[PDB]
Amino acid sequence: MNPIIYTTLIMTVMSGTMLVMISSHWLLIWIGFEMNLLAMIPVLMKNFNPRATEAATKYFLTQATASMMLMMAIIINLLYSGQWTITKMFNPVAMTMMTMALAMKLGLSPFHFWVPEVTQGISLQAGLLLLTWQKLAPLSVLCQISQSINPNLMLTMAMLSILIGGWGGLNQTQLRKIMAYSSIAHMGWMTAVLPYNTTMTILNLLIYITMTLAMFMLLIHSSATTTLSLSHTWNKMPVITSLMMVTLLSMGGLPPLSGFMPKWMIIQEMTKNESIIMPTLMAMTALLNLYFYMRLAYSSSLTMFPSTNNMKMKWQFEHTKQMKLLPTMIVLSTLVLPMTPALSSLN
Amino acid sequence: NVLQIVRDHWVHILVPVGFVFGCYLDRRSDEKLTAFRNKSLLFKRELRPNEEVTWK
Amino acid sequence: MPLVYMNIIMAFAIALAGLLMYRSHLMSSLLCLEGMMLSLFIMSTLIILNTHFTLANMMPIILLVFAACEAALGLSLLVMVSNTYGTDYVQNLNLLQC
Amino acid sequence: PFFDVQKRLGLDLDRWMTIQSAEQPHKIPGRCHAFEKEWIECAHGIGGIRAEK
Amino acid sequence: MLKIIIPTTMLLPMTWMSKHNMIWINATVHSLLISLISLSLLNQLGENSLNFSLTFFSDSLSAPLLVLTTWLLPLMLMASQSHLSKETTTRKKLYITMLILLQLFLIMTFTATELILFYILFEATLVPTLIIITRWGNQTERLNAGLYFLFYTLAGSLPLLVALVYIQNTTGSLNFLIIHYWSHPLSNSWSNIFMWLACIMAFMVKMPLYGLHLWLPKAHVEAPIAGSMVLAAVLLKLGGYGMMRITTILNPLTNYMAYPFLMLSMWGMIMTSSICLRQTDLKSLIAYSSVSHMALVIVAIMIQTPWSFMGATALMIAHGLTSSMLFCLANTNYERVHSRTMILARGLQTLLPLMATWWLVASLTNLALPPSINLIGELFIITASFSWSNITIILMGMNMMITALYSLYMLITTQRGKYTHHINNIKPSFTRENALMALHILPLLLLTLNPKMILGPLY
Amino acid sequence: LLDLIWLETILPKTTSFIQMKMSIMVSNQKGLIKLYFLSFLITIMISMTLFNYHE
Amino acid sequence: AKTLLHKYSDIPEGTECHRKAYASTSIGGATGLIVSAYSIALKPPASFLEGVARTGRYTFTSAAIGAIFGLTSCISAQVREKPDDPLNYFIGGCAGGLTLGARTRSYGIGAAACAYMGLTAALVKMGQLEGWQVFAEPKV
Amino acid sequence: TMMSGRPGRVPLQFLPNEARSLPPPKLTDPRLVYMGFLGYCSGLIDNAIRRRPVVSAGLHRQLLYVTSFVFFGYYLLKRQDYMYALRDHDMFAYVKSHPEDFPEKDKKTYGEILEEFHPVR
Amino acid sequence: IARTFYDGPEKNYEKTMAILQIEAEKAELRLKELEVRRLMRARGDGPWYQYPTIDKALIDHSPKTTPDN
Ligand SMILES: CCCCCCCCCCCCCCCCCC(=O)OC[C@H](COP(=O)([O-])OCC(O)COP(=O)([O-])OC[C@@H](COC(=O)CCCCCCCCCCCCCCCCC)OC(=O)CCCCCCCCCCCCCCCCC)OC(=O)CCCCCCCCCCCCCCCCC
Ligand SMILES: CCCCCCCCCCCCCCCCCC(=O)OC[C@H](COP(=O)([O-])OCC(O)COP(=O)([O-])OC[C@@H](COC(=O)CCCCCCCCCCCCCCCCC)OC(=O)CCCCCCCCCCCCCCCCC)OC(=O)CCCCCCCCCCCCCCCCC
Ligand SMILES: CCCCCCCCCCCCCCCCCC(=O)OC[C@H](COP(=O)([O-])OCC(O)COP(=O)([O-])OC[C@@H](COC(=O)CCCCCCCCCCCCCCCCC)OC(=O)CCCCCCCCCCCCCCCCC)OC(=O)CCCCCCCCCCCCCCCCC
Ligand SMILES: CCCCCCCCCCCCCCCCC[C@@H](O)O[C@H](CO[C@H](O)CCCCCCCCCCCCCCC)COP(=O)(O)OCC[N+](C)(C)C
Ligand SMILES: CCCCCCCCCCCCCCCCC[C@@H](O)O[C@H](CO[C@H](O)CCCCCCCCCCCCCCC)COP(=O)(O)OCC[N+](C)(C)C
Ligand SMILES: CCCCCCCC/C=C\CCCCCCCC(=O)O[C@H](COC(=O)CCCCCCC/C=C/CCCCCCCC)COP(=O)(O)OCCN
Repeated sequence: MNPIIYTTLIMTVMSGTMLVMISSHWLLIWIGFEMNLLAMIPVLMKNFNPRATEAATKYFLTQATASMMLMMAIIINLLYSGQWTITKMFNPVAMTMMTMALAMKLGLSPFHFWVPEVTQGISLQAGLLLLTWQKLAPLSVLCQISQSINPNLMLTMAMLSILIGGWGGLNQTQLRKIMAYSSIAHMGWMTAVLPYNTTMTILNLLIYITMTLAMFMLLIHSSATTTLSLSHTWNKMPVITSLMMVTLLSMGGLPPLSGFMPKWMIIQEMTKNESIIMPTLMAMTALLNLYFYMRLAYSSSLTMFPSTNNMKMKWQFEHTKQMKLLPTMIVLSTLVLPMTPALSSLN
Repeated sequence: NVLQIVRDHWVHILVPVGFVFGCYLDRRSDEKLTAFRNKSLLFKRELRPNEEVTWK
Repeated sequence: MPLVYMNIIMAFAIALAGLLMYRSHLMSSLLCLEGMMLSLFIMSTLIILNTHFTLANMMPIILLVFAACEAALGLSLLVMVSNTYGTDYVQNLNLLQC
Repeated sequence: PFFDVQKRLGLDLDRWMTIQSAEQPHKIPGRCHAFEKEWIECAHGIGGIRAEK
Repeated sequence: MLKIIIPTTMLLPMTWMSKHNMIWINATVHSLLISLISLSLLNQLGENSLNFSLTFFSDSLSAPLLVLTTWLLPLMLMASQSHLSKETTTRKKLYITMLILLQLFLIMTFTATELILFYILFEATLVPTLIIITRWGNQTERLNAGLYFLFYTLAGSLPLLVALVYIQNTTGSLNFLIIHYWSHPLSNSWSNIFMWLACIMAFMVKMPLYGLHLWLPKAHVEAPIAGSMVLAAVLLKLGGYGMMRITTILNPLTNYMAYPFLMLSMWGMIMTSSICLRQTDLKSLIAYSSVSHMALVIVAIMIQTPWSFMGATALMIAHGLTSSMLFCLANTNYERVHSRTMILARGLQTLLPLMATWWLVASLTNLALPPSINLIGELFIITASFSWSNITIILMGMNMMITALYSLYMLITTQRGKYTHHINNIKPSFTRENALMALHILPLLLLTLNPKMILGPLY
Repeated sequence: LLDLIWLETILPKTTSFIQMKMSIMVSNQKGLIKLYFLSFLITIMISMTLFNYHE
Repeated sequence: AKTLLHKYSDIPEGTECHRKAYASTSIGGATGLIVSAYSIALKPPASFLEGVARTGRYTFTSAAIGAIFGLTSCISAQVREKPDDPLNYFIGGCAGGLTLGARTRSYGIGAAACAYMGLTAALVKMGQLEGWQVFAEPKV
Repeated sequence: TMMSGRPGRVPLQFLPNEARSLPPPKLTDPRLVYMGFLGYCSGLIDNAIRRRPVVSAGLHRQLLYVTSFVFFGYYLLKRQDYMYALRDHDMFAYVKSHPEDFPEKDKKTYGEILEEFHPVR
Repeated sequence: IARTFYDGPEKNYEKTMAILQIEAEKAELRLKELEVRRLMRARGDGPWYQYPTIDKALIDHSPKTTPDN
């Protein structure tokens, strides 16, 4: 792809997301989603192969169906109240349609199936984009209409997402599918607190994006897409594997790391309500994500796997292009828990 | 002789300086809790004609 | 609510189910997507015509424009799938199973 | 989530089309213009929670 | 008390800037200085705590634990520098960093003044320990041992976090002083029953209770020597400290709740003491000994009498010292013969006499010989239990008999008899090992000279 | 009988077995969008007649 | 929907074990039918008759579990003269677990289902008595 | 949710004019020192990742890291303090304007309140 | 030892009272804040939880080509 065309497509994706965020009109939000999808499809197919075509097709079909449902919900809301402004969503049937449309755009269970397949079929850069930037617009829309959101449906989908992400991640050897399942579980954690406090949702979003950016940038630095290809990295880049292990621990949620803070705040916010059982189940289920993170850490940093002879030639060459902000993302992804009260600048 | 031995053993002052700094920080911390100094019902005492604080 | 509104909403639901159910050819699913656009256009136009909102008369035009954008996107993807496999069968799109 | 750039800059990117009582071409009125303006006026400034009841 | 916290954070860069052959010397010297400094916390008042700042405080229950931690770090440094000789300088500094971070988290844990900060540090202690075990262990079971250690803890400790945030939302604070002064009785409700379980089960798992005690043999056997030392000496006492702190809110619910835990503790006392009689592995024998002693501490904390609490504090300190010494003694033989089987190397008293008397004194303090602090704590707990119920003496009595039995069995098996003929690589004991044994054992006797320093706030 | 068999069986081995079974069930999908969108239709139908009816 | 659960809950705890058992078996049948729908959607049976066989198997197992649970819990509540007690729900849950183990023809499944279903039913009864909310309404 | 819509609020200000009536955080604030520590750690990780002498490779870029983190942290702390001050102001005003919802109860002494006693034995 | 290393009991006593006062004030403030949040979310009369409504400045008050609007 031409660099100019690639830059234009990336800016069109970003402009669609910004249009979703800055619009007070339902039609303009729909147009932002459609522009985002239109520019997003080629980026997944930047490196051409049958798997990339499959991922692009599946992503397009899922997002197009979601756009259908979103427009239908908008039209029903217009029919029952001649309002075009993104607000309380005066009709409950339209609200259910909108909730399922946005959940299927996000990948929340039971609509989670598309995410592992699309993440595995594309490169690591497109996977980074898909799992970080493509979550902002649906979550922004969900935040704007959280007053009319139904707790029973949203909490059911969030708990389902946490359970399914934890379970599906256990079976995975490929790194992209592991990241997709962890993304699903984090999405569930984000949307569980949505009807109670959207500031906690935004905080979890920012922490998850920081950790995900760090992890994808580490996986791009060490060109590893499977468990055993990452098992070789210690023989060339031990510091990278150590940083990856600390980032994985942070992803798991163990204190005093940055990852612990979002769950800690969500649990506190839910227990400010009555809501005792559900946070308990959420933590006991996040234990599964911690387990397969630890499996990755065992394979990559805490043990030394056998290497090959040709690594001696790689020993003589440096990493050509260094991605900026990798150091910053690692630090923000690990050592930020003492700055927890600064979340008050988010509401 | 001083230069090389100093560049070799400058690390032995980090822990004593850390302890001194910790003592100073403890002083700064406990000078912020003087809201009841010489105001307790059990230790309320008339100030001597030369001092100004019962404890620092 | 009138009865024509029932008919349009039933048309939308039928097209959505038809899209959801997959038989063999991808082309038929794109037909169902375009039918869903058609139903949404008709519903929007009827509501917009009934209560005299003048400024929303343009949004069905924009809806059709972005419908065409989706149709072109789907056709390009179908071209590439057929080039890879020689048929537009969804059964072939199973590489990401493993 | 919602960044109100329009309100900050006073732009009116899409607010002209949100309601039936807002400056239609040739002053053509909506079918329920009076009801909508009454609801908006009564509703205005009290917040969403108070407004429903 | 930043005069202790900041010198450890200064141990960090001093280690990371020391030259390659001076890391052990610098670490040992300055850790010993830090322990000398921390020894000043033993000047406790008799009525209230030592409230340093808004976030840190100290009473006579946490001061001996702090002194034990600060004293244990140099011992672990001495014990570690033998099996890490071939290790590169960077990973040696990493190991020392892990130990220093563990000390820092422990030091802040015993003095955190509100329950959430205590919880955060309590669980932060898990990361350095896990890294140590699963990175510097020797065998292939270290991975599974680390997994057990991590997940047993987290499964019991997440409900504690939920209960803590619920308690603060209901009462408004979690500062220990406010919690104690504003305490109110718990009603006999299912909600209260489950809140009691959520508050208690994390510390039960950490003690560990006999049931959930499986992680302990795996973790202590697969860990390197310093990991075993810190696990047996300090990390088991976090649960006891947490119970002695959290229990004030729980009463009067504890009276009808503590029954299953008391029964589990006593019968598992008997069971785990009987297990040591048939252990073919030395480290597993020491681990099960730890399980039985900590079951005694659980009984003491549950029955909640002043004598119970004094005995529990004394037993926690005494067991920390004794188990650390026993693990170091076993590791000396392991480094000699590269196997943990008890009957492999026999008759070691003939070849290593001074190490044999170290073994004798360790075994004597393990089986609670008077007037050691081990027996002071055990006897105080036994008297409290006899007051609780006169039938406890039978169970307590049985345990004493089995404890003496396996302690002397271990001593006789390893030290007496005739030396195995084939092994000829038993070198004379080094000065480092003898100094390490002496530095474990001298504090125990000096402490029985002045026993009020480890008897807790109820004294 | 107690430590090496039954205490192992109840808490950790049961947990591992159940989690492994659930992981195998959840993850092993055919990869075909036909089944996925059939599941989507079932989910949508359930949501409309359950959560939605009770306004 | 939840009208089944209202028809179950509108019956007093220790009265009319037949009606309570009917409501319980209706709930079980609905759950098994939903599970069958998802299983057929995600794992096709390769023929129509094998699919209806799987649907009938799952639905019958779930309906039998629900019927046994409801009948046993109601009978235990009324014979013991102790309603508002989670022990009746525990007994019903273990009876349902034994039913599941018999349906799958496995002793281990039967014992595990006994324990876990009894615990779950006891917790549900405790939540009914105390007022625990699975899906708490936002109140702050 | 709770603070998203408030009267007289500029959308993207990040620091309203009424925030200048609050004491600014001191330059020796421990949170600012922690932000500077985060900058130093970022600089060290940057040195280590690029295979450079970790402590001494780039002093100018490490200084830039530290000052950038401190600079962002100062305004972050200002906004944090402003939002907490707004929370307390609103809560106090709401308590004052609704007296019947926050009534001052009668003061009782421990000599009058009857607490049940639970013996430990 | 007492003169060189320690202080009198008055210092610790009064520091303890100061700390206790701070924590008790924080606890009562937290409970009050929770109650205020509950009341504002229930009623909507407070500054907090004010959901947006349609601005009346958008309404066109002009003759509408039909007298009945
Ligand atoms: C506004 C929002 C709302 C929007 C949504 C609104 C939707 C409603 C409007 C829809 C209007 C329909 C107009 C066009 C639809 C397009 C159909 C299409 O394109 O077909 C493609 C699709 C692909 O076929 P193909 O690839 O060309 O041929 C290859 C073979 O088909 C496959 O090859 P094979 O032979 O090797 O495979 C083995 C065999 C295997 O065959 C089977 O295994 C099926 C046997 C299942 C037994 C059913 C249960 C029996 C007993 C239940 C009793 C109920 C309660 C009674 C009391 C309890 C009793 C104990 O075939 C299958 O695998 C087919 C399984 C899928 C069945 C149909 C999926 C529908 C939903 C899932 C139902 C699952 C049933 C479980 C129970 C559900 C709850 C009752 O065709 C089919 O799947 C076959 C059936 C299609 C004809 C009927 C379609 C109408 C269904 C529409 C929705 C259902 C009713 C909604 C009403 C809602 C109330 C208003
Ligand atoms: C925390 C500290 C430490 C605690 C942890 C350690 C302790 C707890 C864990 C250990 C025990 C729990 C294990 C659970 C059962 C495991 C079964 C299993 O894994 O399945 C796979 C395993 C093999 O898989 P498979 O391929 O499907 O079967 C092929 C067989 O190998 C081929 O077998 P077969 O063809 O030769 O014959 C099969 C058939 C024929 O049966 C036999 O072959 C032999 C008979 C075995 C059971 C029948 C009972 C006869 C002896 C009992 C006499 C009185 C005992 C003392 C009680 C009074 C105390 C004064 O079996 C039956 O029909 C028996 C039906 C069950 C009736 C028993 C009812 C007992 C309820 C408990 C009442 C008392 C509670 C205590 C209250 C005390 C209050 C002071 O199944 C079996 O072989 C076992 C079946 C027999 C069940 C034994 C369970 C009874 C023990 C008490 C359980 C209660 C503890 C837990 C409470 C909650 C449970 C509901
Ligand atoms: C709470 C209190 C404070 C604690 C805060 C947290 C800890 C501190 C901050 C952490 C971040 C800071 C540094 C991060 C980047 C450093 C990376 C590195 O490798 O360093 C190498 C570097 C030595 O390398 P070199 O000299 O260039 O030449 C040798 C080759 O480079 C040799 O290169 P190589 O290729 O041969 O290296 C291979 C090696 C390299 O692998 C590594 O080195 C591991 C990298 C560390 C991961 C950091 C991730 C982010 C930080 C998270 C920390 C988590 C803390 C929470 C607790 C959980 C623990 C995980 O990998 C392996 O061999 C595999 C071993 C697998 C072990 C798995 C465990 C690793 C994770 C543990 C992290 C725990 C914190 C460690 C902090 C220090 C570590 C250097 O270390 C240093 O020299 C820097 C140390 C600190 C410098 C401070 C000195 C300033 C001036 C001193 C005076 C102080 C003030 C004066 C005023 C007083 C008035 C007079
Ligand atoms: C491996 C080691 C694990 C650790 C072991 C921890 C043990 C935890 C057990 C906790 C003991 C107390 C819990 C229940 C309190 C009362 C006991 C029960 O019998 O209640 C009776 C009531 O009768 C029935 O038993 C009710 C409970 C029925 C349901 C419980 C069955 C659970 C089966 C045991 C499973 C094993 C536990 C481990 C799970 C993994 C008492 O009658 P009543 O005075 O009116 O009620 C008192 C409580 N009130 C006042 C709040 C209402
Ligand atoms: C690991 C931590 C991740 C942090 C993520 C990146 C950190 C740097 C953030 C970049 C700073 C620039 C962003 C904005 C600066 C000027 C723009 C200004 O207008 O923003 C206003 C205010 O600024 C931003 O809103 C707040 C950004 C502050 C981010 C830092 C908080 C991190 C959370 C706590 C973790 C501790 C981090 C410590 C430092 C590393 C917007 O007001 P408003 O239009 O009304 O908000 C609409 C959306 N709402 C109401 C739903 C919120
Ligand atoms: C090594 C493995 C150890 C695992 C042990 C983990 C379980 C610990 C025991 C239970 C922990 C969960 C308790 C929940 C948090 C407590 C909060 C609380 O008590 O508040 C109660 C809430 O109480 C509950 O909701 C409790 C619900 C329990 C659901 C979680 C199920 C966990 C499994 C239950 C049985 C197993 C527990 C014991 C097992 C011991 C380990 C073997 C009051 O809230 P309200 O709703 O407002 O009610 C009064 C106002 N009307």
